Amino acid sequence: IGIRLTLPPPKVVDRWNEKRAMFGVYDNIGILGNFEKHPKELIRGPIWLRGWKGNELQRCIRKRKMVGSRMFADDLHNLNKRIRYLYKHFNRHGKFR
Amino acid sequence: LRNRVTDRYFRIQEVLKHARHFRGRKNRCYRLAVRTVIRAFVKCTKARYLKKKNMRTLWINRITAASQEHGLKYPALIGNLVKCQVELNRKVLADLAIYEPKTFKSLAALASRRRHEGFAAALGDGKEPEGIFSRVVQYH
Amino acid sequence: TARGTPSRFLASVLHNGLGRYVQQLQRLSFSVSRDGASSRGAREFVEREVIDFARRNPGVVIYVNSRPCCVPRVVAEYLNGAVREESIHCKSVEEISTLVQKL
Amino acid sequence: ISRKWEKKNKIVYPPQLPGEPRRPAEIYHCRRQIKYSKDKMWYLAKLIRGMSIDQALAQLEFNDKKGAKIIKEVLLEAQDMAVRDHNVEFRSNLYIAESTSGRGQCLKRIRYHGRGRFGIMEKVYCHYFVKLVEGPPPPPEPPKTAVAHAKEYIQQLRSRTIVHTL
Amino acid sequence: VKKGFRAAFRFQKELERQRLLRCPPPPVRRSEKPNWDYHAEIQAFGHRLQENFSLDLLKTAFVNSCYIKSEEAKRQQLKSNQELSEQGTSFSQTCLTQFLEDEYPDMPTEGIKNLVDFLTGEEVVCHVARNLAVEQLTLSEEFPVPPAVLQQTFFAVIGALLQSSGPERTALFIRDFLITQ
Amino acid sequence: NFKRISYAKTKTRAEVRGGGRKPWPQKGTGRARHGSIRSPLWRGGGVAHGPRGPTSYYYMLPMKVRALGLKVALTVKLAQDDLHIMDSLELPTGDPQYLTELAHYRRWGDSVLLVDLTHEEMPQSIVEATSRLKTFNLIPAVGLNVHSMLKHQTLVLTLPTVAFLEDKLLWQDSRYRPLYPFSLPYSDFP
Amino acid sequence: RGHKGERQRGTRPRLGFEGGQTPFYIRIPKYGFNEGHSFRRQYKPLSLNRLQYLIDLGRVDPSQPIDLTQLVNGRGVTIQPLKRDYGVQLVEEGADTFTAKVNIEVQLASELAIAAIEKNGGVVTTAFYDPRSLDIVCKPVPFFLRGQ
Amino acid sequence: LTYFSARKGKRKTVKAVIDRFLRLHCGLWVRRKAGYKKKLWKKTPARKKRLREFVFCNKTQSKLLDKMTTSFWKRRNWYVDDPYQKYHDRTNLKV
RNA sequence: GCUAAACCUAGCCCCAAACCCCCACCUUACUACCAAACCUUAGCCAAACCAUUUACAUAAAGUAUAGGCGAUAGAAAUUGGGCGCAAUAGAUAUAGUACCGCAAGGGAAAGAUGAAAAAACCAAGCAUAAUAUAGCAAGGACUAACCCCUAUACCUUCUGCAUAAUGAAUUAACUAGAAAUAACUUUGCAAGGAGAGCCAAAGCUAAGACCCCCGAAACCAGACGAGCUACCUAAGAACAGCUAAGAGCACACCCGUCUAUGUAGCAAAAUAGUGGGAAGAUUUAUAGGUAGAGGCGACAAACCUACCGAGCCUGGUGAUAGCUGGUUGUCCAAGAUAGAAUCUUAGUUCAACUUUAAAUUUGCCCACAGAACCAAAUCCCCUU
RNA sequence: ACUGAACUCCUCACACCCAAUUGGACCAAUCUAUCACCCUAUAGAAGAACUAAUGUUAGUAUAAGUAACAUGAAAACAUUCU
RNA sequence: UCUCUUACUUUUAACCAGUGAAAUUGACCUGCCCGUGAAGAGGCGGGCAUAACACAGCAAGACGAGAAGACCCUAUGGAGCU
Ligand SMILES: [Mg+2]
Ligand SMILES: [Mg+2]
Ligand SMILES: [Mg+2]
Ligand SMILES: [Mg+2]
Ligand SMILES: [Mg+2]
Ligand SMILES: [Mg+2]
Ligand SMILES: [Mg+2]
Ligand SMILES: [Mg+2]
Ligand SMILES: [Mg+2]
Ligand SMILES: [Mg+2]
Ligand SMILES: [Mg+2]
Ligand SMILES: [Mg+2]
Ligand SMILES: [Mg+2]
Ligand SMILES: [Mg+2]
Ligand SMILES: [Mg+2]
Ligand SMILES: [Mg+2]
Ligand SMILES: [Mg+2]
Ligand SMILES: [Mg+2]
Ligand SMILES: [Mg+2]
Ligand SMILES: [Mg+2]
Ligand SMILES: [Mg+2]
Ligand SMILES: [Mg+2]
Ligand SMILES: [Mg+2]
Ligand SMILES: [Mg+2]
Ligand SMILES: [Mg+2]
Ligand SMILES: [Mg+2]
Ligand SMILES: [Mg+2]
Ligand SMILES: [Mg+2]
Ligand SMILES: [Mg+2]
Ligand SMILES: [Mg+2]
Ligand SMILES: [Mg+2]
Ligand SMILES: [Mg+2]
Ligand SMILES: [Mg+2]
Ligand SMILES: [Mg+2]
Ligand SMILES: [Mg+2]
Ligand SMILES: [Mg+2]
Ligand SMILES: [Mg+2]
Ligand SMILES: [Mg+2]
Ligand SMILES: [Mg+2]
Ligand SMILES: [Mg+2]
Ligand SMILES: [Mg+2]
Ligand SMILES: [Mg+2]
Ligand SMILES: [Mg+2]
Ligand SMILES: [Mg+2]
Repeated sequence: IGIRLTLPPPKVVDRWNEKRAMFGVYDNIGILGNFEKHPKELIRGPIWLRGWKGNELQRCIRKRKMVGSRMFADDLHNLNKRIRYLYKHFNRHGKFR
Repeated sequence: LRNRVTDRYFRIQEVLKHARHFRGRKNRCYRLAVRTVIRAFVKCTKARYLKKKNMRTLWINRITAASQEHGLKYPALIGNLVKCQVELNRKVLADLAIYEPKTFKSLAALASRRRHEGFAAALGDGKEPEGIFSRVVQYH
Repeated sequence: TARGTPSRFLASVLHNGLGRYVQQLQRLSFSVSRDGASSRGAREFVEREVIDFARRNPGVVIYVNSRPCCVPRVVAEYLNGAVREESIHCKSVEEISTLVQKL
Repeated sequence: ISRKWEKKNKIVYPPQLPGEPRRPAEIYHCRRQIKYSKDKMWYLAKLIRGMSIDQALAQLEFNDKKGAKIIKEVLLEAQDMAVRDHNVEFRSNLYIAESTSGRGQCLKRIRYHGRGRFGIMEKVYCHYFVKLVEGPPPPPEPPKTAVAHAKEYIQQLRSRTIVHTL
Repeated sequence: VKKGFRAAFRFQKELERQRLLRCPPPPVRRSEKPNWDYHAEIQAFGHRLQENFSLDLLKTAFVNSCYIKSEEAKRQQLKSNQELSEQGTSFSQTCLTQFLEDEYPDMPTEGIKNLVDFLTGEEVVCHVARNLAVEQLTLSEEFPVPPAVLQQTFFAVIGALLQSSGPERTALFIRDFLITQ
Repeated sequence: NFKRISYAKTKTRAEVRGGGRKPWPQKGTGRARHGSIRSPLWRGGGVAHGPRGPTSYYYMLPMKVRALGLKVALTVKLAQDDLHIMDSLELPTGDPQYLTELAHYRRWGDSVLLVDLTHEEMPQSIVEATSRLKTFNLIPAVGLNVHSMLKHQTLVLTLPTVAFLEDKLLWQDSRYRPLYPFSLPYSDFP
Repeated sequence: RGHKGERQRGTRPRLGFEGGQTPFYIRIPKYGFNEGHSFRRQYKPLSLNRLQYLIDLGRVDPSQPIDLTQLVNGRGVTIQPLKRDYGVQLVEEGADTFTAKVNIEVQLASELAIAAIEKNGGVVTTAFYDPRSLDIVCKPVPFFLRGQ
Repeated sequence: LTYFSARKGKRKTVKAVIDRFLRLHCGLWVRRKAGYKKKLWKKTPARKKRLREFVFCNKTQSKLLDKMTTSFWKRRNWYVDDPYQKYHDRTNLKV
């Protein structure tokens, strides 16, 4: 019977956190900071998608090319198998042509 | 599992509250219940055409039962209550026969007088003056 | 369906039309949040038309409770002791004014 | 797991008024995890389900089944409890009101069949619940006589209405 | 554990309906419940019946005799009902015979007195009183209000209406609520 | 959404451990046809259409739309009576108790966004005051943005900051299309 | 996706496959339409209607010589040296109602667009630029940050 | 075609489209007629003159070749002495 | 009221940073001590077969080139902490353990009190409480459960299924639409747009919105297997009694002719009776050897660890499938049948039909007149 | 002559009976932003919904208390007998 | 062996006591006749029959259970051989 019997402990969310009250600051650091920095230089994450958006094939092509020289040995083989699969899916399968 | 269904209990009880009065496992097991709860709902709307059919067949069988008590057939009563412009329907005529049998004896007397006025006009062909209960009321 | 659901005969409460017509509502009870978008129309019903309503029938005694609820309810209690609690959650002002006149 | 039958012997009713008939004692007792099946216990539990406790101990001393030797151990401990703990004066003034058997937590072993195939053998356990109510046993319901069938038929004729009309 | 709150809240309120379908609570009278104002329900009691009372004299028609005794009992830890209820019982007996001796002149005084004892009995009056919110407004000790006290409270309302708007409006209050039974 | 990088990743049926051979033959037993014990069907198997890799949701609005959004959010705080213009963000004392009472006395709101001109030239009194407050935030003028102007009820600008935005946001109107990005030296831009 | 064919399964043949017959884009003989297309020279056209319009709005300053830099700094023509633009050609469209004493250096120039500038007292010369030399003369400031 | 290449992640173009057809910037594709140099001795001079012609393509043939080529082949091409320069713009359509 | 239910933190995933780690043991590993490594990957698959061929910062650019010039492949100059999972999830992991296999190898399951143990209500399934003429198990009803009247389960597949066609005991949980240019919608700015590269004869930038799941027999690469069995090698052993030599009768032994039992069995090939050989080309214990493009073979295309027309395991591998099955909230709307090509007729492309959005002006029905020489009708056609 | 439909009229109300496909209006639950504060609002997002794959795993049924399974005898439980 | 089968013993059997599987299974409140129908009906049509319930046999039916028919044909699916 997949439904819980006691109602869960209450989710207390501080809306005036440090990360919440100062969220969004310096997203316009270009257009009113004399264009020294782009806002794409403000995003922190992986190296291969710091300022770049693609589908799943274009992400694995970019991950193999940018950071794939220093990837682990069976993480590179799991990535090469994924590009070998997503090539065949996007180019040979599907409804529209 | 990022978001899986947390409220599946209440979707089952939307169906299973209609099945509580069934037999077997149709009242408990959801897979067997939806094939009968759907089928119990289609029969609920297809029997709105059969209630109006089975009530009128009941009214005809209760007018035919009571018109035979005065020697009338059913087409000799309905056919000649129309000709006197007495536009009573089958529901009232079957509820006059049960609850007011003196008034129903007067409607069987009237539908048999108009019937005899229909025969006497038909055997006497050529121009004859009309019957007394055969005179129509015109509206303009 | 009709074989699942109970049934009753067409009646009135105390022969409601014979001598006089007695209004059959006793109470309406509105829970209406002061801050809350779900009771946006319920706040406009109390502001505009609950005073025009409470004069159109002076037998109904109306209680606006105004407590912090997520779902605004209307609790219509009748003369034969029956309680019909309904929700006016996210309804416009024209949709509560017919829901209350139906009650 | 649940053990709600053990807790029914702890309900304390308010002390009675003298303008009220005397409440009979109720004694809930059970044994859990009997190495015997829950539907072989039902034939022994159905047998004693209305009887007085002395007739129940008589009809279980001479039953050949395994569970009759176990119910007779349950009914004797619940009769000893009724004079000790739940204040019944007479041992003989009890009768079985409820006598059922649930299933217990069963174990699973492997039964080998004739080839590489096999089956999953389940070692059955069961519960046995009893309630003794203090008093003489109520008499068994007699078959309704020809007078009582004729009243019900005439009451079914008397109740019919003219249907689908005023 | 399926994460979320809205389905765990609904099941908590479907358990509380089943906890009242397995163990229904005892009935509590209307004045010990939320959303109740005793002065506002009496003015609404008058206008509901399309008739007007003297609202102080209607307030004394609802306070019974057993209530004043058990208001002095809890005071260790108001007029009664009997004066207005005696006028209303005595008038509505002579008002109902005047209604029934005018419509049925052929009936004997045995059969008329057996008709007024039906129309003012505990089976008719306490059925009429429960559907005009008289049990909600009455002040008694024990709940549900016993039919010997609720009949006394109902005729005090007719007794209060006699002093408010005379014997013409009061006979129409007996014609619409007692003769319809 | 442009800052968002979601780190949800699930193992598909090729990265899940094991499941190389057919579990049972294709046609012998009365069981169903299966090719590995790591199918999406199997308990423990791969996900058919789960989230894949770190995903980036980066896109850039045209900068005349990101600047118009700053203009739009400034007319709103002016029309809704939420904008207040100071001459300097200087206080007599650096207590939060004085600044919180001042916002309650002037009927500002619970949340104030104080915007000075330059981050390093901010006065010491407002810095030690707002640093302990949750709903009072100091940003420099470069750190102005639409989201934090909407999260806060009142927006408090200074007179150098007002002239800062008029230089910056009215440059976007009446300007050429670029030849190369404005980080490079033009003749009259910086 | 339809009934169970090759559409619902998702394994349709490539775009241009016509069921097995030789396709439309292969039944047609090869012709040199686009044979040497990346070595053809392109010249972004600049009409005299556009050159006059940039003069009357202060974007192109006619009191100085009009190089190809001053056409690009005033953003009157944008040329890309990759994709094989070899400069700006002068175009005879708008030769009447052209009023400018101007000193212009376009890369190609028709016979009538020269005649409509020399009539008003101007000078037309036709210079040449390499693709390396053109990529400097359009956007010179990313060349001066190159250190060469 | 290759909708997503494995090196870059872009569309490739079918290079058999390029050696056969010419796209005008209005949107028309222009082709030579098949068999225009095959067995010319057994053809009448009227039939030989029909084959020596650049003819346009259908609506669906133009939409199929538009998918088969990228956006590089759909740009303005300001060549010096293009003989098909006058055919790129479309004058005087009423749709 | 039993069975059960519920629970939240073990841990994990993705990134960022920072480059990680006493004794005995290569002989039969866990045993104190004696006379030689380097040698192209292939194939599935794509080409709708297949045989050359087929991918393993930004921008130039999917351009030059390559190519059964065809599927497709493709440069360079130059430019410069969490809108993660929370015990069927997340790692296979409580653990590479238990268990399975000779071995390589495969590979699990699961736990929940409280501050201190030195203190209820809800699945299936049953029971409480077996059943009463009659029929998809209900519905219309009814005073009334049934009696009366009406009603040929669902999914899938199809010309068409109550179909005696498919699937399903049932409950809980898990389990299936991933994206391009072009168009459209909505903004920004506008002969310019865009935060370089690119497009532009109203464009351009940004957003939104369309492309599934399970399943072969196979193929190849590299390991692991000759403790069963086929044959061989080494050095062993066994064969009563009776008649007189790959002799006869006959035990032990080995084999399995025929019958019966057994057929989820005692047994994934046996038991009981009967039978063939049993001093030999015999049977057999032990250790070794030959290995899958092969071994071995008194050829049965037998046997090679229970399935050998080519072992088994891991890898390529989420092989491929025009073939079957499956494809999960609600409501409304429009919506059916000319054909042609095709190693193609179980499929696809184009047309036709259908759908949406847009622009415009005619569409359908039709009257005279008219449409060829060697029947019914149609075509054309203003009015209406 | 009467009977007889979902046809047609009547009282009220109307977007509310086709496969594949296509267009449209809504939406459960989850997380995030900000609200809300007995369970919600407007948006952003996505592992976002199962009466069916001889589906996977766990529980429990049915067949079924069925098929099948076991201990030579007496006794002083020393022993003896078959 | 049969004409032509019969008797007895043992195992099984059936009953009592203990232990206790399996394939199977849409739901079943599970009749017969003739007709119909995807062309052989417990279920539809017209009739006929009909209190409810075990236990033992039987094998005519449930196109009985088992094993995604090996026959045949199809696949621009495989493989062995020459
Ligand atoms: Mg079992
Ligand atoms: Mg694998
Ligand atoms: Mg099966
Ligand atoms: Mg398989
Ligand atoms: Mg997993
Ligand atoms: Mg696992
Ligand atoms: Mg061909
Ligand atoms: Mg191929
Ligand atoms: Mg294919
Ligand atoms: Mg380079
Ligand atoms: Mg796990
Ligand atoms: Mg249950
Ligand atoms: Mg029937
Ligand atoms: Mg049919
Ligand atoms: Mg079937
Ligand atoms: Mg099939
Ligand atoms: Mg089946
Ligand atoms: Mg050997
Ligand atoms: Mg011999
Ligand atoms: Mg011999
Ligand atoms: Mg041999
Ligand atoms: Mg041979
Ligand atoms: Mg052979
Ligand atoms: Mg596949
Ligand atoms: Mg329609
Ligand atoms: Mg085919
Ligand atoms: Mg016409
Ligand atoms: Mg009709
Ligand atoms: Mg309509
Ligand atoms: Mg939402
Ligand atoms: Mg899903
Ligand atoms: Mg489910
Ligand atoms: Mg299933
Ligand atoms: Mg059983
Ligand atoms: Mg049996
Ligand atoms: Mg047996
Ligand atoms: Mg038997
Ligand atoms: Mg037994
Ligand atoms: Mg089973
Ligand atoms: Mg038949
Ligand atoms: Mg039987
Ligand atoms: Mg059947
Ligand atoms: Mg074919
Ligand atoms: Mg082939």
